Amino acid sequence: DPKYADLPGIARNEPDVYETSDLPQEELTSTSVEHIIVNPNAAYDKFKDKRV
Amino acid sequence: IANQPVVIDNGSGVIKAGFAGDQIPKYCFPNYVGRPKHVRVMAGALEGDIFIGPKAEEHRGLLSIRYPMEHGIVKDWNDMERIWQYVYSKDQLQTFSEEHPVLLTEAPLNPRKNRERAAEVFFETFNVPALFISMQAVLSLYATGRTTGVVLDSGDGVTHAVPIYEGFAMPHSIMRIDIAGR
Ligand SMILES: Nc1ncnc2c1ncn2[C@@H]1O[C@H](COP(=O)(O)OP(=O)(O)O)[C@@H](O)[C@H]1O
Repeated sequence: DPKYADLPGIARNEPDVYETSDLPQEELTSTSVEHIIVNPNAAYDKFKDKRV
Repeated sequence: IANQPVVIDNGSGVIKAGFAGDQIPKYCFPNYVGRPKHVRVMAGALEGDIFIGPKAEEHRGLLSIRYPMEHGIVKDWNDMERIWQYVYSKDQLQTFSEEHPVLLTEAPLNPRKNRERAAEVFFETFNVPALFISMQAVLSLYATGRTTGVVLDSGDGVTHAVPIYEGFAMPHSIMRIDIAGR
């Protein structure tokens, strides 16, 4: 802005930025699989005792 | 000794064991030695690995099973002792040698060496105070109640015709062959 006033070869009424418009897995449930979860803390403390 | 006497049904293919009064041997599992076949890696893999019984029949394809009672004669003596310890264990006897009386059975035409070695076990490793090594054919006569009978066993590595007289066979008229279904 002050430099815009300084030099003569400077145009005015310039919205310098012009942008466009702006607006705003499934097989874990598969029937044939025997999908298992673990809770590793429990089984870990369980098998943890296996001093092998 | 004032305890229930142990009865040892020395079956060639299927060995058995039990006590007095009963009609079926208290604990039954055949005669074999199931050595392992792999190497433990995961914590959960059992140890000792020369397993008998549930683990044997269970993991047949994982245990190199062998047979000590070859020709009706045990060859894995020490291992058979441990199989008796397996019987002595919580599984079958839950007791000691020194506690219960024991009764060993035998086939005809047996070498003395086997009987001697067995006695070494029975009174040195095991320490039974009431024990004797009996026969098997006369025991089948006790079962039948007969007197002058011919007993024909049918095992895996033993076959003998025992012409008995009142439970006392002629120890000469008896024939014995050490081969069967094996
Ligand atoms: N139902 C059956 N049919 C045919 N053979 C059998 C049967 N049951 C057991 N056997 C045979 O009998 C054997 C059992 O050995 P066993 O008779 O205990 O030795 P022993 O004659 O010293 O008692 C097995 O090895 C098997 O081959």
